[PDB]
Amino acid sequence: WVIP
Amino acid sequence: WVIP
Amino acid sequence: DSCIQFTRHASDVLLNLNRLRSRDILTDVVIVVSREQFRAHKTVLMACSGLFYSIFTDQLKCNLSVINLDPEINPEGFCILLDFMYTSRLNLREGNIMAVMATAMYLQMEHVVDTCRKFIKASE
Amino acid sequence: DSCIQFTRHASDVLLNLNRLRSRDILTDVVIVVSREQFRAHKTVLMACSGLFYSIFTDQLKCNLSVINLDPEINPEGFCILLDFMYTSRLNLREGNIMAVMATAMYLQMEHVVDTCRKFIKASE
Ligand SMILES: O=C1Cc2cc(Nc3ncncc3Cl)ccc2N1
Ligand SMILES: O=C1Cc2cc(Nc3ncncc3Cl)ccc2N1
Ligand SMILES: [Cl-]
Ligand SMILES: [Cl-]
Repeated sequence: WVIP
Repeated sequence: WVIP
Repeated sequence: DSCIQFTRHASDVLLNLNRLRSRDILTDVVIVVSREQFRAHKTVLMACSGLFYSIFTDQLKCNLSVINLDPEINPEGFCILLDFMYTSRLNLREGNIMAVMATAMYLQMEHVVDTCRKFIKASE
Repeated sequence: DSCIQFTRHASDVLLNLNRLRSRDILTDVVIVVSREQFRAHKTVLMACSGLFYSIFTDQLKCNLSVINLDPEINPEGFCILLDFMYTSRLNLREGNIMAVMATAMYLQMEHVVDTCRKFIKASE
């Protein structure tokens, strides 16, 4: 999971 | 395009 | 093999599937949640959820145009997860995390269940 | 928004759509090419091809279970492109590049047409  |  | 690969292809496909969903094009099922209705593509639901995979591979249920979810399922949690299926983006907030995790467990969306568990553990 | 994003989601969705294609699950159309038949999902074809997008948004053609391609289309070129749609992998070779580019132009798959043009220009 990432900060888009 | 890339070499997978 | 000796194939070449277009890096953005999968993301572009999903973006186009979401555009078809937005315009209600070729949607073939209605998911009913606490009298809130969500139109979708069976194949996208199956590709994202262990529950929908099991439902639409069943010889009788594969032909249903309406699927009713368990009354304990929250429509907002479902809506957030449906958006995630079609975009890879999860709108996870303090106010919805419990409903989102419960819905992801029911839908069998293991990666979502994993990030919810981690976000809850960080707040304790 | 304040969304989080699962990097591998789009690729995992496409991988699952290809598994449904392999097992012939929920395929809703047959594409006929020079008497060679290919089963697929209309939504995936639309998401990948300007031609299929135009075909399945047509009020009469959206309901067809069989689509016949132009007789000049090569079945191997189509097969390579269908595999690309479901995998992001293109089996481009000296022996098939001309058929693949001609098929991609007809199907309106702009990124494939682009890499074929570049590979042809490098060999001249
Ligand atoms: O967490 C998850 C996400 C998910 C998706 C599916 N889908 C498929 N699996 C295998 N072949 C085809 C399909 Cl469509 C099954 C189980 C789970 N569990
Ligand atoms: O090269 C290409 C690839 C491609 C895909 C599509 N598909 C869609 N476009 C927009 N909204 C939904 C869909 Cl399904 C249309 C044109 C082209 N041209
Ligand atoms: Cl997931
Ligand atoms: Cl393309």
